[PDB]
Amino acid sequence: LVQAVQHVVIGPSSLIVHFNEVIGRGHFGCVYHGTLLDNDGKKIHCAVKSLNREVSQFLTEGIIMKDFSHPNVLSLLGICLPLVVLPYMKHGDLRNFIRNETHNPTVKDLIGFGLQVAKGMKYLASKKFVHRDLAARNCMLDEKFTVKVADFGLAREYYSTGAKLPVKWMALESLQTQKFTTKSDVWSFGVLLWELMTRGAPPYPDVNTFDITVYLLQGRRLLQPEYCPDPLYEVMLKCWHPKAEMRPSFSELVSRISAIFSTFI
Ligand SMILES: COc1cc2c(Oc3ccc(NC(=O)C4(C(=O)Nc5ccc(F)cc5)CC4)cc3F)ccnc2cc1OCCCN1CCOCC1
Ligand SMILES: [Cl-]
Repeated sequence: LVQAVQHVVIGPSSLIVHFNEVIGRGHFGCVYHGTLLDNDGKKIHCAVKSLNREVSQFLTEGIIMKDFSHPNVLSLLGICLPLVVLPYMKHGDLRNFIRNETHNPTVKDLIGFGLQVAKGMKYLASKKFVHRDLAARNCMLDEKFTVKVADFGLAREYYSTGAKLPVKWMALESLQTQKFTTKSDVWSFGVLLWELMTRGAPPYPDVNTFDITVYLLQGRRLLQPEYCPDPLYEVMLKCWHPKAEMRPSFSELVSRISAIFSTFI
């Protein structure tokens, strides 16, 4: 842990945290605007993730990130003895971007964001990593409109054994056994595409949190969104297959969505 922290350790001298500017705050964590300095003295706008007051939990979260080098996965700039330094994402979380009525992305752009999460998840599934909390709320969007798959971790109504669970994003086997696999990230990815094609509408509004397991066993799935092309809805239904082995891999997801995306001007 600390041998790895020391590899990505940032000097307090190199980082200025703007405590006067909070991008957001939860009970466990807080996110500030920040300026990171390189050896040439150039300034890097960043986000400083801090604990309000479980210290090793925070540092493990940031240490897992050090292994992730992909354009569709959020990177760690470093740890400062503690504060976790992340690259600043000009557009915030994906759900909030798509939910803005004045933003007008085309059906192709929304599919394009869906292909980006799929590419990132492919890379993660390759590294044997299981996300556990895939949702549009945990996908970041940078200046060049590049989706970065992330997790607000400690800094994170959509969540209900101490388990704080995102039940509406969860696979049948995960809701019934609290065990997660890459195949269960595929289910959540299906819910993520539904979210994108509805432009941040809440999944299963009419449905309660706890009751979601019996809703699904009745043979119910999210309806086809209005912007959603038919082949893309077929993809979503493959993600929500009750048996895990029948769900498309993320590699097949990149494939099928690349072919749907490529049919638009
Ligand atoms: C809420 O708004 C923002 C939040 C940001 C942010 O938050 C975090 C995201 C993820 C982590 N993750 C983590 O700390 C970890 C993680 O992500 N691990 C992880 C896990 C799996 C994976 F695949 C990749 C990474 C837990 C360690 C930590 C963060 F602090 C990081 C960087 N830039 C941000 C910009 C934001 O708005 C910009 C301003 C937008 N304005 C425009 C409109 O007006 C008002 C809003
Ligand atoms: Cl159809």
